Amino acid sequence: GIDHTSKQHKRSGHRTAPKSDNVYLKLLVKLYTFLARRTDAPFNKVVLKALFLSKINRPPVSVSRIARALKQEGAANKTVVVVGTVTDDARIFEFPKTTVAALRFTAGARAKIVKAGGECITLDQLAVRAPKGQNTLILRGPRNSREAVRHFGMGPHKGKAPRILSTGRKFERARGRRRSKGFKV
Amino acid sequence: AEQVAAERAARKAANKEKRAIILERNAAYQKEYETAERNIIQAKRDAKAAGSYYVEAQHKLVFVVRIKGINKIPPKPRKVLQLLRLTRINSGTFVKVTKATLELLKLIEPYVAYGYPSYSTIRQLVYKRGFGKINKQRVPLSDNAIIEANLGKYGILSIDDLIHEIITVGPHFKQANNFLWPFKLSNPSGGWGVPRKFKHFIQGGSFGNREEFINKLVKSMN
Amino acid sequence: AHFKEYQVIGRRLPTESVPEPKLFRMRIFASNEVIAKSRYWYFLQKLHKVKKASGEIVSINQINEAHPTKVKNFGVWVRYDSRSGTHNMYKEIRDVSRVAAVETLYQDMAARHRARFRSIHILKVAEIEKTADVKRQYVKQFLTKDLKFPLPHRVQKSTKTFSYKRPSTFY
Amino acid sequence: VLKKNPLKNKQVLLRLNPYAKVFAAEKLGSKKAEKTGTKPAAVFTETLKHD
Amino acid sequence: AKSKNHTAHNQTRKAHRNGIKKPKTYKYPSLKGVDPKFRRNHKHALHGTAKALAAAKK
Amino acid sequence: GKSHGYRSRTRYMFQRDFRKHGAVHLSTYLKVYKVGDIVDIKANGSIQKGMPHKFYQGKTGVVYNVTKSSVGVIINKMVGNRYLEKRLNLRVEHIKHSKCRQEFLERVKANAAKRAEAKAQGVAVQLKRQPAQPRESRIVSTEGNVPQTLAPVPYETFI
RNA sequence: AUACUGCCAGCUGGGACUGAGGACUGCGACGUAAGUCAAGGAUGCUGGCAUAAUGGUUAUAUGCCGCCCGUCUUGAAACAC
RNA sequence: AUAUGUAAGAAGUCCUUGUUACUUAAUUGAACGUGGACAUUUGAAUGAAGAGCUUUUAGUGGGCCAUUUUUGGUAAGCAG
RNA sequence: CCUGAAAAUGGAUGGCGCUCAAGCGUGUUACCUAUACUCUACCGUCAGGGUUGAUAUGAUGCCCUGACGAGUAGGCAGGCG
Repeated sequence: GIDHTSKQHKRSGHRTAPKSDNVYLKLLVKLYTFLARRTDAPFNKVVLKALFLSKINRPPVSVSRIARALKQEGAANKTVVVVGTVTDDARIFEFPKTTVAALRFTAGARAKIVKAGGECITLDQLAVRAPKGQNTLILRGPRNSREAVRHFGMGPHKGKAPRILSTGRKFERARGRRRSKGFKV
Repeated sequence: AEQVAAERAARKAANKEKRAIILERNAAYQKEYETAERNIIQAKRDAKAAGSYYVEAQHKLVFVVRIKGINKIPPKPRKVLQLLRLTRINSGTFVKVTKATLELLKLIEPYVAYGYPSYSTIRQLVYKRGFGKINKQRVPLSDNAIIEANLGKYGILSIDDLIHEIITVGPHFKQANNFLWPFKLSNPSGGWGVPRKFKHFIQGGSFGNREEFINKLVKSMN
Repeated sequence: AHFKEYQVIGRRLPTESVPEPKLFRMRIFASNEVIAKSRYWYFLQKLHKVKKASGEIVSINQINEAHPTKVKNFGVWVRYDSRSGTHNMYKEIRDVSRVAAVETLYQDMAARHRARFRSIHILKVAEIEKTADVKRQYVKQFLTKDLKFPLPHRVQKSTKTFSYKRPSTFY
Repeated sequence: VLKKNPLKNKQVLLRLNPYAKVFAAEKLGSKKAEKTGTKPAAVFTETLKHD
Repeated sequence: AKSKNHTAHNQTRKAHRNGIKKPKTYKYPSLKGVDPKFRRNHKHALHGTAKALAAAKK
Repeated sequence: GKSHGYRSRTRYMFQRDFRKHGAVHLSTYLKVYKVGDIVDIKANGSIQKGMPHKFYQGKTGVVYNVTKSSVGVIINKMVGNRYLEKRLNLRVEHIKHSKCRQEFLERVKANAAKRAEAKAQGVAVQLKRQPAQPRESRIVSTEGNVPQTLAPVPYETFI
């Protein structure tokens, strides 16, 4: 017998081998496992694990988010890299000439980028141009702003968006939610 | 890239140089070992000559071996056995003797036998059952390169360099001792010498501090 | 194991105000050195304000019997705990050594009074080779001039399970 | 593939310890020492032999 | 039928399975619960330092 | 029925002291507490306002708020399987500065001072504390200290 | 100059179980110079038998061990269902 | 005695304020700062088997027995 | 050691039997054997890694290393029909 200090036969807890059955995603994985093993570039390691991520863990990146990213000083000519969808933002009126590498582009997002004179490349094209991830800037979308997460941690005095169908007066705005009816949370 | 003699010659020459200094260092350790034991003997003779009593230094190293199984152990000694890396019966580790570690030993006294190992048993422990913790893996020492690749930053280059850092508790004892995987000993070849293990050694049992008699117990377990 | 007579000299730890403490010594019969140093602290804890933590042992030595091949009369004074209380006795036994008489003494104490080693204190082991200092009749009978006795009914041990003649107990 | 224990397999012993050659050759396991008659004091034997 | 009333037996063991971790500490604790007079003044002092710093590194 | 009020089982805990009743000596009101100071909690039974709960007697915390007569103390309290952050509004009579905290700050200055002296010459000052070490070898002289031989005493009544 | 203790990288024997693993590498040892070696896991030689002989299956005998399953229950082989 | 809180530092330490509407008689302080001085010892030991974190959901919510402490009871294979 | 010492079917130091014991107290050894310990093989699990090499070897392929394995209620996974 052994006095075990930790749980035995414990799986890693991180993803490898993305859950997706998409062959082209798997093709990108096999390319980036090779890069993450033979290159020593930290960029290739994070791209490899980012390709395993589930859809909610790959929030969309709007071209607004990229334009702000390219406004970092020294970052104007960097290759913007996003593992996921690049979406189009109609709240901006100017887009620079940048290069964006992404898994997916929406029709407006791709049209916005090419009209400004830049490129809309995939991650296999980025690897040819940047095997070590040279001059790249990885863009991640907002992950804690989706609708599901605002119900996480719901409890007394937490302010976390009850799970509710109908919204309005007489839908959970009473006893327990105001001091004029009992108590407040 | 013809590569028949040029590359292998340099590597063998580098290996030969590492052997010469390992040989030089092992000769120095033997001289230091022999000097210390004689000097203790000479001091005892001199104190006897001048009508006085020579009190030997308190032993600086203990080897502790867990002699109890893993069932029915109260939480505090169970935590101490884990921090001493004794998670199996007959598992043994070296412990640098200090008040911080001595109080640890008194807590786990009913579950272990320990004492003061000599150079002979440490050499035999490391040679026979010596495994290094490398990448969280238990790899047999079996080669000077394996210690030099993991403890060379502390100047420990050979198996004897590792043994030296254990027998004479050195500045890098903690790194050298933790590098060693907990020793996995057998049951004693001739038995425990007592009918019942789970009394103190003083009471005719087996657990607790047997000062020098750990050498006989360990050598028969190793 | 075989009892060995150890001399144990210890002292209380040397503080600043009191360097060179009073250096108490005991002769204690023990199996080995570990039990020797243990038995020392047990008794020295009984006669002085000192325990193992607050003191040190300055010398541990074996005392050998002066002549291990001369038989002597040993006067042994002992205190021991029975189930009801404590008693001091003076026993005595023939032997060639101090140690083997003490081994004998613990065997007799266990046999006659069911006293385990835990219960027995050896107060004083004294040697005498002069008669009329011997008080016990179970020892005086071996001191008569020109002692000689048979060993009647000699039982001979058999190596094999069967033998082919009735045994003889002659001597 | 297979662990070989020194103190047996003298070859693996010499690989780990080049000094095993010299220790063996000079017989440092059985080495004599010079003698000088440093006599303990008479008080020391009186204390030991004290009744 | 009477049952068992209460025991803390097994409760310490349960609490140690994935247990007694200390609360995570942060730089910049929340200024809730501290004096509003200090809070109101702290807001003005922090504002001036940001303006003072911005002027220096213009 | 059972009784669990605020001050249940506080008979001796909140008892004042032997020959230490009455008015509190004023040095307790002269001590200054800043945010971040490590304080002990020992409830003074004479002062009934700003009193800690009996759970917090003997607990040591950190000041986070300083008010007219009181200090907010953060105390970690074990609730189930995790520690919860508790905030105590305690009057100054029920707290005192931790002495171990003040001792460590002196070590911080002593460590910096020792580093400054050693850096002038590089003598490996080794600021790090060490456990008590096993004793080195020593020689005990017997002159004037002849060993005195002891034996177990016989049993006797002494009644 | 010795029934004790310690050490020997001292010596000489007698038994047992195991032989995992590459189309080519490492660390070492041994003679002063064809290279060998017990050095990152068994080979060499010699028999008998190409068949139910070994072995698989099954029946019995023998040695030792083996309460009736499901369930409820703190607890079941239960004289609980 | 045992049990128990805290601390043993990089979010730490050493300058005439840099800010404020707080505070002070007062650049007095308080809090938070810019620049300066501190990787093999980063300020006890031992260990660390990867940290930290989130979501969601099953079963369970009759317990019982050693040692030790202990209550009611003569006691109990009793009750707590 | 004996008296004190009385319960109901026949009866239990487990049984036989044991009397310088095979009883009792103690000491010293030798010896026996667990699914425990040491070492080795094989299965699985988990972990950490290697591998874009020739006119043979899908890279969830091939391979290296270490540790671990009890399980009701229950969860999950890979499979069988």
